[PDB]
Amino acid sequence: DSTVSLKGTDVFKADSASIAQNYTIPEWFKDAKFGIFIHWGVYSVPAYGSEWYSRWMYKEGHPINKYHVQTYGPLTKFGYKDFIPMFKAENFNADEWLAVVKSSGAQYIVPVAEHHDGFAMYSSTFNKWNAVDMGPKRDIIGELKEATKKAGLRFGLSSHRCENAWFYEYGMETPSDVQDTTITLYGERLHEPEGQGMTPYCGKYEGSNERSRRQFLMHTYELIDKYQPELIWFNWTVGKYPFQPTFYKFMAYYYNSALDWNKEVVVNTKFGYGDNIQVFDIERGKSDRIREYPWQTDTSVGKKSWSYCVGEENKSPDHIIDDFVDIVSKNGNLLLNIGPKADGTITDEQKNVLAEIGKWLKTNGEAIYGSRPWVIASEGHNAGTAGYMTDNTKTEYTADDIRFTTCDNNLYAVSLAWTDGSVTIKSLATKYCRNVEIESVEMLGSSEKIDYKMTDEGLVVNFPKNKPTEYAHVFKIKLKGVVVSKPLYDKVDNGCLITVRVANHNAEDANVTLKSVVDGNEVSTQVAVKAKSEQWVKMQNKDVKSFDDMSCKFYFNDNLTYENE
Ligand SMILES: O=[N+]([O-])c1ccc(O[C@@H]2O[C@@H](CO)[C@@H](O)[C@@H](O)[C@@H]2O)cc1
Ligand SMILES: [Ca+2]
Ligand SMILES: [Cl-]
Ligand code: NA
Ligand code: NA
Ligand code: NA
Ligand code: NI
Ligand code: NI
Repeated sequence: DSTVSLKGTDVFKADSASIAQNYTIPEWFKDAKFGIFIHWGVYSVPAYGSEWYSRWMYKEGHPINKYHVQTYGPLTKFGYKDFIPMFKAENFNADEWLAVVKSSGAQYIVPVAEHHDGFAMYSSTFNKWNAVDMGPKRDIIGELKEATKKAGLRFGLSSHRCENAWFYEYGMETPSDVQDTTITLYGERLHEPEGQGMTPYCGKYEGSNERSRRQFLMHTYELIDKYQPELIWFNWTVGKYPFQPTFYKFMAYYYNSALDWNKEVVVNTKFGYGDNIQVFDIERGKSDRIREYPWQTDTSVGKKSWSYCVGEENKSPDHIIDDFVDIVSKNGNLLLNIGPKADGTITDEQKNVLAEIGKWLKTNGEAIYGSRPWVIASEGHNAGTAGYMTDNTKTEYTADDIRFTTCDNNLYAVSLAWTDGSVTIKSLATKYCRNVEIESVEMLGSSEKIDYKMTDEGLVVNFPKNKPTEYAHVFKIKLKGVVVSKPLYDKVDNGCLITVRVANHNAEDANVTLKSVVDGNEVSTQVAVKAKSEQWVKMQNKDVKSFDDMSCKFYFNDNLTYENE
C-alpha cells in the first residue's frame, strides 16, 4: 500500500536518513504546550478495571475474565463484539467535548481513532467494525474534526491498531468467539512480543505478521486521507524491530501528504526512533533534564485507567499543574487524558480538573504558550518524578522549587507553591552571570509592585500579599546580560561529557569563554552567542579514570561557576 503511492519525486522516502534530511519538528507543537487525550470506545460500556478489558476477558482465570462470565455470560455466548450494540452513545456531542477541551486552555485534541480492540471510531471502509455502521452509528472522528475547527484548535488522533495483532491471543486458548477466525475484529491472534518496558527488542514473538503490517498501512492512510490530522499518536509496539520498516513507510507518506496539505504535522512514538525525526513521548512520566528536541508527556486525569471505569481516583489540579510546568520547563508538552462515560458524558470531576487548568492558564499563560526552556529548568530541593510510569507520585513542592521558561527574551520563574515571605532565584547568582541588570520584576495576575533585591546568592523576590491563582505562581523578569547554567555531567569512555546552556539577554552579540577542569584535564571553548538567544554547549574531558570520584571545576570567563570540593 505504501510502495504503491510512493513516487520517485516525493521528498520523503521510507528510511530515517531521508526523514532527517527534510523534516523538522514544527513550531506549532513547540508553542502549543497543552493537549487533551480522550480514551473512549467499546471498552467504556463495561467500564471495569481499564481499557484492557478486551484482552483480559479472554484469559481464563484473570479477574476480568471471571467478572465477565458472571456479569455478561460465557465467552462463547457474550464476546467483546456483543458490547457494541450497547455502545449507543446517547449523550455524545462533539461540540460539548471541544467546549470542555477549549475550557482547559489546551491547543490540540487527540481522540482515539482505534484502540487495541480493533473497533474503528470513524468512517472506515477498511474495517467493517466501525462506529458508523455499528454502535454510535456516527463518524466520531469526523464530528470531532468539525467541532475542533469551529473551536479554533488543532485536530490530532491516536492509533493503537498495532497491538491488535496479538491483543486477543488468549481467546484462542479458551473456548470463546475469538476462535471464530471469520471475525476480523479480533486481529491476528498472535503472541505478545517479549521485552519488558519501552524497548524495541521483541525476542521469540514478533508481535506482528506481514498481514497486520499491510493492514496498519491501509489503516493509517485511511486516517490520513479522510481527516488529514496535524498529529498522529501511536502506542508502544510500533517501535519493535520487525515493525520499524513498515512504520517508516507511514512516516514517509504522512510527511509527504503534509507538504501537499500546506500543513506541518507531528508523529508520536514512545521508543524506537530518533528524537529528531518524530516527537518522543513518555507514558505517565516526564524528563528530569531539558531535552534538545521537543517531547511530549501523555497521562490520564484518573490514576488507574485511561478510559472511564467505576471507582477511579482522579488527580488534583495542583498535581497536574505542578507537573505541567515542570514538563514545559524541559521543552516538553503535556497530553492530558480524560475518560468519558459510555454514553459520552465527561465526568464532573474531570471537567473541574480541566477548568482549573484553564483558569490557571488564563492568568499565567504568558509563561507557557510559545515559550522555550531557559539555561536551567529547575532549582530548589525537590527534583520531582521522572521516567516511564512515575506520574502518580505527587511531589510536595515549596516556594523555593522554581521552574523556568523564556519567551521573547523575557524570563519567567514559576514557584510551584505559595509563601508569604521571599524566595531567592539561585540561578541568577553572580557566578552564573556577567553584567546582569534586572529591569523589572512582575507576578502575572497581580497588580502589586514586587519588591526585589539582586544579591550575590541570587535575586531575592518577595511575594505579594494576595494570590492571583493557586497551584503555581509566575514571576516575569525582564533582564539583560549573559547567564550560564550549572553544568551537568555524563559518562563516556575514559572521560566525561559536560553540557551547559548560555542565554545572552543583551541586545548585542556577546563572546563567551567556557572552561571545564576535570581531574586536571583542561578543555576550553569560545562561543559567540547572538543577541537575545540561547545555545547548547557540549564539551568533553579526557583522561578521566573514575567518573564517580571526579574532581570537577567549571569556569565562566575565568570565574568559578561549579565545583565539588
Ligand atoms: O509495556 N506495557 O506493559 C504497557 C505499555 C503501554 C501501556 O499503555 C498503553 O498506552 C496507554 C496510553 O499511554 C493506553 O492507551 C493503554 O491502553 C495502552 O496499553 C500499558 C502497558
Ligand atoms: Ca503547587
Ligand atoms: Cl527553538
Ligand atoms: Na482543526
Ligand atoms: Na507468533
Ligand atoms: Na525580604
Ligand atoms: Ni493527587
Ligand atoms: Ni498555592
